[PDB]
Amino acid sequence: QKYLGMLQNGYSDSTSAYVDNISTGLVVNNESKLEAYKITRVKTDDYDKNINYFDLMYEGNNQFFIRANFKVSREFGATLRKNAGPSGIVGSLSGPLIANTNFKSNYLSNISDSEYKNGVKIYAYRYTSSTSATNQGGGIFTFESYPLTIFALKLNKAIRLCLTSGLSPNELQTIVRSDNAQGIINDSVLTKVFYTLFYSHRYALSFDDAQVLNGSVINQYADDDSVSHFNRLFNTPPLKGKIFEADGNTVSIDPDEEQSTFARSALMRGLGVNSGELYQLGKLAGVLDAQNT
Amino acid sequence: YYTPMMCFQRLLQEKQFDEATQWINYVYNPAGYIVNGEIAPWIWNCRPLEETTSWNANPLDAIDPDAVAQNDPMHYKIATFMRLLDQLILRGDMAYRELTRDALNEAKMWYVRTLELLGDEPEDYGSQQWAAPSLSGAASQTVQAAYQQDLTMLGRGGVSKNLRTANSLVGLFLPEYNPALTDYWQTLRLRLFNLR
Amino acid sequence: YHETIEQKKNNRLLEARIFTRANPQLSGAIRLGIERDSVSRSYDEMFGARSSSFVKPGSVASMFSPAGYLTELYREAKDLHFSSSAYHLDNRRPDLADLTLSQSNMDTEISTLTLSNELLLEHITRKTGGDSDALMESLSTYRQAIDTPYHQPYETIRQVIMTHDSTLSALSRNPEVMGQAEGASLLAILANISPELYNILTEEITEKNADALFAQNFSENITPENFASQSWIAKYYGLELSEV
Amino acid sequence: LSATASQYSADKISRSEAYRRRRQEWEIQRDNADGEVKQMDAQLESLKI
Amino acid sequence: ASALHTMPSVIRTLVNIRYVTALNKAESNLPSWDEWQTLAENMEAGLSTQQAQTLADYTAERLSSVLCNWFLANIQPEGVSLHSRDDLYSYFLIDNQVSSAIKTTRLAEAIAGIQLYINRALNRIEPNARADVSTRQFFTDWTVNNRYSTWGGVSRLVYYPENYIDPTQRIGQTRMMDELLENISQSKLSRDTVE
Amino acid sequence: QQAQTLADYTAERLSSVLCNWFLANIQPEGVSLHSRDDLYSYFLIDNQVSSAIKTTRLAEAIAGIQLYINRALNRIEPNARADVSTRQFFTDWTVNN
Amino acid sequence: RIQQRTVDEVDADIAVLAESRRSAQNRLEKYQQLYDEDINHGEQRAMSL
Amino acid sequence: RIQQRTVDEVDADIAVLAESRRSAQNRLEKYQQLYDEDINHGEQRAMSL
Repeated sequence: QKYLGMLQNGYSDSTSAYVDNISTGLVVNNESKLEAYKITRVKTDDYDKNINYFDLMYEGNNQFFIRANFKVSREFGATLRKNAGPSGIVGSLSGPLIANTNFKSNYLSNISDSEYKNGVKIYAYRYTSSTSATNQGGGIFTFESYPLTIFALKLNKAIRLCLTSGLSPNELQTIVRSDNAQGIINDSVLTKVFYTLFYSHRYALSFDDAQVLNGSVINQYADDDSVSHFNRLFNTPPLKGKIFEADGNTVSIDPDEEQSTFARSALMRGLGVNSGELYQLGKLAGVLDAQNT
Repeated sequence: YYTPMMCFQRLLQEKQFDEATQWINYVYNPAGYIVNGEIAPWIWNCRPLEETTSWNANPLDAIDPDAVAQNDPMHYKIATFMRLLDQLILRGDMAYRELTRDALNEAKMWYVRTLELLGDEPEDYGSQQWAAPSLSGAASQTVQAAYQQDLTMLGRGGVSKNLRTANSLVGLFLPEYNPALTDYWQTLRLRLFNLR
Repeated sequence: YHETIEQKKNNRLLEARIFTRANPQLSGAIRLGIERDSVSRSYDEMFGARSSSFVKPGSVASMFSPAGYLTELYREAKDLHFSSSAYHLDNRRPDLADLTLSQSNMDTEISTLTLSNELLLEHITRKTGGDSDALMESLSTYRQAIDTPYHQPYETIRQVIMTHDSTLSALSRNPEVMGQAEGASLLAILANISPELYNILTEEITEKNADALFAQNFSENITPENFASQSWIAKYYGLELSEV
Repeated sequence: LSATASQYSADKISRSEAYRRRRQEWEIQRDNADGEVKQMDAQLESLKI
Repeated sequence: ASALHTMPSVIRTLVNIRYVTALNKAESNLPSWDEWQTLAENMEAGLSTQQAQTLADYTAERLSSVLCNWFLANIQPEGVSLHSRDDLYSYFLIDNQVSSAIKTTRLAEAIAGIQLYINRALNRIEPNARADVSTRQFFTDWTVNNRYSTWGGVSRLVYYPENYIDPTQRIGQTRMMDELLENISQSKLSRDTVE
Repeated sequence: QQAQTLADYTAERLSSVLCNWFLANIQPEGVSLHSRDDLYSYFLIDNQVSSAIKTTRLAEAIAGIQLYINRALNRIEPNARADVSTRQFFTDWTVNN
Repeated sequence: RIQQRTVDEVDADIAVLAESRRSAQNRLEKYQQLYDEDINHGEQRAMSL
Repeated sequence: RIQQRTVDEVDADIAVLAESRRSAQNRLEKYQQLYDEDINHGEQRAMSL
């Protein structure tokens, strides 16, 4: 289940569908081909409060949402994708949204096949009053689909590599994602795996830290009983809220700025540096932008 | 049934394993019973167990495990089987604690026999298909009454009009495995790992 | 009543009888002396694969789990009071009815103080109609209680400073920066004094504004004659009689 | 006669249980001696270092 | 700045907070609420994980006390008079006076709350309890249903009686079976002795 | 010493590889065997043991025949000749085992 | 070289302490098992007789 | 010369440890023989009587 998630075989109506992945074989209905897909979720801020589950379901060329709630509310919800942007609406859940009840969402539309790979399908802009709405949580959803034989071959590759090297399925997935979009295994990926093992043995680092050292991004996948590396760095414990990469906006790391930002403070605390050292790191890495942002 | 079982239990407590085996073979023997120079066709040598004869019609009038097993003498079959497994595991541990090569081989033999009598242990089946309900949804008197009416009708008849029960209307809890048997399997796994 | 009790007992016996034979752990050299009953087949054909959905002990789905115990407790104690009474379970705790019986709820560790704080916060914001942040801002200036005013950012700053440098040794050894601080501000560092508590402590009291100050500093249901009883003062300020 | 038989049976069972507890205390003493021997075997390695 | 694990701008901001009695003199200079929040975030950014957890525990305890006092002073339920933290405990079925160190789970705390409520209702401590409801089989067997362990034992006895079968004792054992047990209750049992 | 350690590691790896190859490519006349434990019960010798435990050929043959006899007497392997399983040697199996 | 041997000596002392603690823990489990069992079935039978 | 005497002293300590281990091993053998023998023929005869 670490590799495959939960197979869709007609369970009960709610039952969730993520362990924290979902997959099944589905015969495409526009022609006579049988494919297999897989959707992986990274939970997004304020998900453990409200939302029993928030699942992205795939039906062959179009996707919808299945949602359950912790608390009862008498109003509706809008599933957005942007930070309350004009073009952020991608679907709606019609209420009243009672707790512990399944709710389907109307064949989400405003999302492209390009962003369906590493694209946030989620924004639970749920209405608590007639004019008050809040972000009640969600997750970033990544979708892959292959013919069944190609899926089996890729699973063969991944399982053999994980078994022989000792890396976790999610660690290998992050390594291959930080190397190419197609998630193929080549000399570059094998070299990164070697350097991961070597750095872990040499500097007495965890596999996540060695993976970051090798050139990969910080891992955000959680295993439904553990904490992701990003969350362990930046949200254990949270300052007062959750800092997430699902922000995409510009924060100024100029030390000389009056009225600093919560994002800057959380980044400083996660990296274990002060404002001047964070400015030094920004200059050294060259991630700096205009206005020292 | 009750006298050979008590004699077996006392001999096992005193560690007279061969005599205990002789006394428990009057009730159950995995190798059968020799009657008139041939293997008998019955599995259990205790006739009331072989025929599952209930002789207690009011078992729940008091908290009494023996009364329950008298109402359903299947539990007596399970109890005798578990007593036999306990005897085998005690024999294996007693052989193991001698540390000689022949003693270790004897321990391996006893553990393998216990494993072959137990079989292959099952997995968790219904946990991930369970839809977690609300507290009020689980305590729903309507759900409880529907299940109880189905049970009452099943206790006499078997009418299954609209056979499938429309799984979406389940807020009931699921049966649980036996911790004693899982403990047997865990012990055997640990002992075989250490021996190997 | 007696027939209802006997039927309940019979159904319990039948369910146990079915599950005993359906158990996969007896599959099994003991399975040779096991027979499938017609009632077992009927139960299977009615309820699907329920009879074979055995779960491992420690799962929330089990019938002997804490979820099952809580279901029984709630089912029987739901009606211990009339829905009119304020002591009704669903009147004093409306979240119990909507509590979800899931494995994460059964296993995940959390602090009793966190749960109690979220319950109290829910009740307070239900009463006031505002947000948690609005409640905190209001508490920062609320005076008509003994544990208030509660300036949460101020207390966080004070605790951070006390963690980093207790006894103010670093500040004492650097007189250039210690001289720029006011005495009352340093008192706020050394002891819990919010800006509003400082205003309370340093506001001047005259006979003209005595009544307005009393109305501002005390609840509406408190009159200056309430200070003629020492037991009331002890109860209000949370002191013992000797302390008063 | 029933009372006398009960008294004899009780005496027999009491003596048997006394013997059992005495064997348990002997087992504890045996374990203590074995632990002492092992501890001395380790002290020997310390002393030769 | 190094001692407080922060920067001289933050130190200057902390120093600029002056208590000057807010009149009776020129004036006092205090930050706004949002400026206080920004200063708190900046100051808390310098702590490690352990110190952050300790600070969170202290904040939880202080908020518990403040919220309990606010509730006691401002909210009175329908027909319930509650005058203390212990009254709040017995009303909301959760202890607000516990430390931040002790932990639990949601289901365990719900179980404890309902157990406390049932005890208070049955022992006539809370008025108007429905006496007809208090005579059910659950509350009649409340001597074993008041704890999860005893409830689980009496519930499992129906489904796995073989775990509690004892070959040497049983309700309804005959006198001759007792005599046989006494006859073989020694420690050195031979085959001839058992026969 | 290092050569002996290398030989032990090689023996363990070869045992696993050969067992997997046998399972995936060879099936006997009418026996369905699906595991290393099935291979153990069939070939009457443990392939899951370590290289540390040692034995002799006669001792291993004795253990294998004892395992086979236990499996045949307890009706675990089907089609066992019940007339043969009533001899004196197997009637006294409580002391001959 | 001599100082390295001294380090080895303190390691050997740690090993001795490990053996001592193993013996003490065995005693603890033995006496806890005696205490929890209390009056066994034979003694209870004799008293009832 | 003095350092040679120190070496002789630690040898004497090794000999003391040897005597201590001899006593411990004697105790272990005695208690093992008592434990394995358990209930002897005289006690068994008395209980049967």
